[PDB]
Amino acid sequence: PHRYRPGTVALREIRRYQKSTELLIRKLPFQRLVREIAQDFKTDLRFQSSAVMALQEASEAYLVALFEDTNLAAIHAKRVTIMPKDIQLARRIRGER
Amino acid sequence: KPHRYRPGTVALREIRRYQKSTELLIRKLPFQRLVREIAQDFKTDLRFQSSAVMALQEASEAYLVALFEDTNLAAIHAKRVTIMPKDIQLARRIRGER
Amino acid sequence: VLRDNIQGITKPAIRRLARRGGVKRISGLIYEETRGVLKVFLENVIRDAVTYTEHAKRKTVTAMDVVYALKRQGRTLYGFGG
Amino acid sequence: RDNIQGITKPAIRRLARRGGVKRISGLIYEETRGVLKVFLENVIRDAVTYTEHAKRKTVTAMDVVYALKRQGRTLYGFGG
Amino acid sequence: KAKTRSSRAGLQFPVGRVHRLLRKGNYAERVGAGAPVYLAAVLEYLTAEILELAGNAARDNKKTRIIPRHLQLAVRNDEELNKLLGRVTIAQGGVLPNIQSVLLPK
Amino acid sequence: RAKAKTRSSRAGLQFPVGRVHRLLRKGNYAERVGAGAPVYLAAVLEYLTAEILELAGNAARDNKKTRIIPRHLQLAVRNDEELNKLLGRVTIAQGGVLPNIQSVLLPKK
Amino acid sequence: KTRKESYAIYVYKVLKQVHPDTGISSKAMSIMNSFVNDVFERIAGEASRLAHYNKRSTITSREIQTAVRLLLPGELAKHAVSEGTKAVTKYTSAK
Amino acid sequence: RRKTRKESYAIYVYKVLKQVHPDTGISSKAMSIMNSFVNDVFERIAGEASRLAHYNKRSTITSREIQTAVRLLLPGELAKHAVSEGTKAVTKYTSAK
DNA sequence: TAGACAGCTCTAGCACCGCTTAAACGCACGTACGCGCTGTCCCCCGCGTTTTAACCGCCAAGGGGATTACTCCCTAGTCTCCAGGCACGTGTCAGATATATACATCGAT
DNA sequence: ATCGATGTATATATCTGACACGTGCCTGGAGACTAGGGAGTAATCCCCTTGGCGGTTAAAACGCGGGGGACAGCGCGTACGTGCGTTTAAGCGGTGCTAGAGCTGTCTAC
Repeated sequence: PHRYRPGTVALREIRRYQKSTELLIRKLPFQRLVREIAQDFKTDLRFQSSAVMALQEASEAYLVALFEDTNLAAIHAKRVTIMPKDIQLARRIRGER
Repeated sequence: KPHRYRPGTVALREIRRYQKSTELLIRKLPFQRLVREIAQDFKTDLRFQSSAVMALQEASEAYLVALFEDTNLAAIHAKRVTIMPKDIQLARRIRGER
Repeated sequence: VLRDNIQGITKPAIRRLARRGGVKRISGLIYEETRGVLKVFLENVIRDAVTYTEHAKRKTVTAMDVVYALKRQGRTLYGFGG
Repeated sequence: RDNIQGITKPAIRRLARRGGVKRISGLIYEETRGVLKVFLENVIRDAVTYTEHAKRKTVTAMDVVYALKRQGRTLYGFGG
Repeated sequence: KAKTRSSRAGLQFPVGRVHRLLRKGNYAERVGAGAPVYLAAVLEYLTAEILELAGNAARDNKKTRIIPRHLQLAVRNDEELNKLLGRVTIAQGGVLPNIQSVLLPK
Repeated sequence: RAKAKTRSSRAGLQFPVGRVHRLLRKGNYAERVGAGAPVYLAAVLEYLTAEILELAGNAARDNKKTRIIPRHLQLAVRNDEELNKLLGRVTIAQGGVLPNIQSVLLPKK
Repeated sequence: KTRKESYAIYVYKVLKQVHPDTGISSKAMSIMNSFVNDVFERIAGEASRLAHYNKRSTITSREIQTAVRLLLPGELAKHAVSEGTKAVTKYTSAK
Repeated sequence: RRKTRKESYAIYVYKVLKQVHPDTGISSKAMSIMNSFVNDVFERIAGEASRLAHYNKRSTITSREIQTAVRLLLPGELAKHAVSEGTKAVTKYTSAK
């Protein structure tokens, strides 16, 4: 049947998630992730939902900043596929690695 | 034939001395002139303490040496050795300076 | 004790965050690399928020703890208190 | 004027070698002169603003330290 | 007859609340009279600029109600507000619709 | 009247507790400052000073100098990972940089 | 007390002054308080350190004038200086 | 006229240096750098404690606010050792007059 | 006098079930893209020569930064009051959802 | 080209819940008088920043060979993109509960 070319629906996803607003991470696994992270520092924590969505928004924004820096450095590396070393270089340049 | 080192040995060796050394690598009179020329655009008849221009020189040198380190890191990341200004632009863009 | 929710951050979520991040094509170890970076960022922010909760002698992490945790690192987040 | 070109090409090479750069292109000197120029514009503008708040005709190292740590990079041993 | 300080300053933001926040914010032991007027003016101007560009983005998005997507568009489109808010995350704002030119098809 | 004994000597500290308390009070940090806050803060400052001074003395032994120079201070800051993280945005005046050459610039055989 | 401190009415009437046909969303509204609040502590803290460095004990229009010229970008700082001096002049003329 | 007094942490830093290294000296620029470091770390911790007291509507900065500031700003091992040192100093000062 | 404590309220966070379903997952399949390889050629390094100005020292001066003294006026301090500002109440309207329809863009031909 | 799929933009109707408006309230702001000290101004001084000259030597600039590295071209293969079937749990809704955030009162250490 009909099959799309490699990269064009990736660009469609880029457009459709850049025009969107909503969160790209499933809320229940991320909340469970926050609980299993925070259980280390103290046991028997409670979390307001507003705290959960705040943590999720901060995580998603920091991640997409990492992806845009990674894509910039990978295109700088004359590539379109991003390498993990691109992420490592981006975090080293940003001052957090 | 005169003794001539290969391209890259002298570069590595003076990398080594100026990684050991701590002195400023800019002549202080041209940098003084550049600082006062830049400060002319904000206020006329400005004076400068020697310690102030010293602090500007050392801070600028440290900032640009960190920029050079990130520039070489991004150049080697592109499977290269020579740095082009696109490397500097990428470093300042990832660092949020552009 | 909640365990192994890092795999709850699934492959479609990471590729969506890449698409919003402008990434066109993604390698394989990128997923676990971003998972480890998410570990680092979440441990730091959540540790600061837990410390903020500890000073207030509370047992519930408030969103104001989260914004003050984000504020100390300079990655301020808007819409949950000033 | 010519004072930005007073930051000599050997000085830029020396500073790149302190930064661990093996090989330098010819446009790097002008690019680094521009980067040093704009960084100096920002820091000197902030320091002159601090000076003009203090009603002084001279720029002190204290104002330099205040402007630098406003910019996010703080310097030790010159006040503060 | 009590008449407010905001009208006397010709401003909209509360001069009295700003002075109260200054005096309890522990910034100095004394606060001048015209200083909170200046604070209110600066805050009102920044608010007016961001609301104007948010309304422009809402009209571009054919909306008569400002949503955070218009706020992210207004912050990241204007260069001065983007430089002032470079270390700033807006929740439910998304990102700018930017695509790198290499990733475009040939 | 009893003998005047300093707060720092009572707290077993060399950093001046009274001077720290004075700087806290006129630093406009709070309208009240507790008794344990300047003692605690002077102890933390003395601990950090002791760590950095000990590492700088170790660097001075490594450089065979009996006087600690800013190069020793820079080496002591950057070699320790936690002190480097504490002073990441800190520039140290003429302490230079770490001697580091990445591997791909090294010559091959 | 149950009552809260917010700049909701002020930002809403500034919106009505600028565009008197546009509504505002509640999440966006809290974002407006977020804006106003943290630029309040950055400008106020800048005024605090500015008063501290010159050994001053009061915050006047000069300290925040310098603070605005520092923190704000050039056209924003210039406009803020001009209209803040205008508001101060209008306040002092009306006393 | 006579020059006014200019405060420094020089003698206390020298005492701590002799405590950690009885034979190692110090240079003037180095004591200036350590003086700046002490002043900046004092400013950071005191400002963090001031903001912490503002967050929890407390008007008195005590050892708890400074301890939470240590727990926040310093890294984990540095913060842990500083909490231990400050705790022992506070307890032995409380035992004293 | 504030904050540590006690005590009371009652909010909300957690926990759970169950159905739904869209999201995630497993997997086939081919090709585009990473990467290796090769050639090229240029252009940067290395070094000698020439140039130049950076540097140090030494002096002169003046101006402005710090200091001192005086004052007044501006800001805290206090109080009464009253109107701005702020939960609650309300309702209606902007936006979401759904449907039809035009319209450009991709892709096989 | 070119048509055909194919998603998007556009136009219209139903709905709803979110906000735009109203009410009451109260407390926060404003008005009035008070002290006082802080900041402003004038006088003072000196230093240190500025300016100049000299020389002189180190560095900067310049020429040039050349090599080696930047980069274009090509091959390749494989890993990632794209599609399909399955299923998994994210999600929504309702129910249960209670830990605990929140508030008030007391007072005494501070």
